[PDB]
Amino acid sequence: VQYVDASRIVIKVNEDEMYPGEAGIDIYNLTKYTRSNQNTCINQMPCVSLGE
Amino acid sequence: TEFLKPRLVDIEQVSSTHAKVTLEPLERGFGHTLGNALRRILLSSMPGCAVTEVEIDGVLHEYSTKEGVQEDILEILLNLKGLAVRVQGKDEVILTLNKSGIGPVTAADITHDGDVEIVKPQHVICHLTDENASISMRIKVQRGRGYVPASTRIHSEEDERPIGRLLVDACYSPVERIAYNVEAARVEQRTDLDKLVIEMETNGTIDPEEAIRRAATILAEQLEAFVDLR
Amino acid sequence: DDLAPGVLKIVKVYLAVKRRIQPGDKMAGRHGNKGVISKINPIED
Repeated sequence: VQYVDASRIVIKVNEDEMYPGEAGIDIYNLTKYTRSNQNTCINQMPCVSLGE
Repeated sequence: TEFLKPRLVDIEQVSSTHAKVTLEPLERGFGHTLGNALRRILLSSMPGCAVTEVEIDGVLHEYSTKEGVQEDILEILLNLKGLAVRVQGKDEVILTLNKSGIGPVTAADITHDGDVEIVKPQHVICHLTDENASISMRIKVQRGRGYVPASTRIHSEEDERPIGRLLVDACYSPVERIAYNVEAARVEQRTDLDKLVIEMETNGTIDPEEAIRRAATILAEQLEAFVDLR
Repeated sequence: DDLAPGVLKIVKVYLAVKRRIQPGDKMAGRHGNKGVISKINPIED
């Protein structure tokens, strides 16, 4: 992990699961405070630290 | 009238927070009366300082997020609501927390003044991950009792404050857990006396003999309405 | 900006109430034990 995370989790990929071209690190979008269909709050919080 | 009077004989500190205290000697039957009365008063009505308004720069509302941190802003407000402060002179102070660099933000990083004492130097607040990230919050610490929440303190506040100051709920009471025991007293000529072993658990900010003295004064000044008038 | 036609002024505002708990809400376990929370006691009692 690179963990910029304020905006997105940035995951460096191990080489065995990583394609030869497209060097590639996976950037996950966290959906912060927003409306659900029943007016509840759907919110995602990172549960992994930096360098883990 | 063959009654006696009790004194605080031995005050042992098991730790900085959890600390017992004896009371000796009590009369027959008085043990559960004083123990339950001091329990109710010591859980309801003690004065302790807590976080009330948090002012972070560049953050409008509490449901946003910030650059370079782990906990979100609601997590920061909860971890600040758990804080344990002990002021001496004033009744309303403003602290400052400024820190940059990768690593967690302890409570020991607040640039203290002279009369404020932060008694938990391992209380975590933030987890700064970017080295180009900074955080500069300005906390406001009042002093009261009971529980006064954000909804009631939404119009109660008279001093017209500016907009941008996040309102944190006020958990003012620094006593969290208290138990009393009525043992058998070791009196060299009396067998019908007992001791009261109050086992407090504080927020670290309150001094137990001072807390017991204040609760006793509260009980005596409440009973003066029975004593004087009828 | 990007949207359809017809409608002119399109302003959506997102409030966020924070509701706590109070005498009258409904709590329940996982077994069918419904309940309307009646008294919010102090810690001492």
